[PDB]
Amino acid sequence: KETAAAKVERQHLDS
Amino acid sequence: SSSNYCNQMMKSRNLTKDRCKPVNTFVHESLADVQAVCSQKNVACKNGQTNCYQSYSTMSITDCRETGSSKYPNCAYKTTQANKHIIVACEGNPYVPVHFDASV
Repeated sequence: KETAAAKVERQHLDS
Repeated sequence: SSSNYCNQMMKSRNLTKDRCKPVNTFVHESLADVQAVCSQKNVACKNGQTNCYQSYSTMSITDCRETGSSKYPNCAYKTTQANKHIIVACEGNPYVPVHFDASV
């Protein structure tokens, strides 16, 4: 499903 | 939920669609520049682990915090903009960020 790295991007990154 | 950046982004990113998350931080930098932090300043994590790294420079961040009256399904957030160093926990290969330990 969603990896920890992908979860971090979805929840905290807004480039 | 109001119309401020936090209320909207928390919703769009699937953070408050089925609950109200108390706090969350959004980093306004390129994905690659954040991943580069994993090879920057090594520091201890809050839990005592040593797989944390602090960014050499401050980064543009937006802090989102639930107001005192916020209650599901109507989550409400206070938006605070700032520039500060971020500390992320890294793992795997490639060695990338998997947790946001804090912002200084």
